[PDB]
Amino acid sequence: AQHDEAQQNAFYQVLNMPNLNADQRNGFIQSLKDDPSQSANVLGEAQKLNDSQAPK
Repeated sequence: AQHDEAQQNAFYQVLNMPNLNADQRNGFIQSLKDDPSQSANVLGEAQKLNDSQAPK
């Protein structure tokens, strides 16, 4: 809101991934928190894991 659009976007996206489970999405959130630089990477990995676990 103040700024950091990529940072907050990545966080919101990782939350809003319904094909992940709790352990996975929380894992990615903690990875994001630890490595704020790696917003794009964490987002990519999370999106890939969500996509691969999609029901179809």
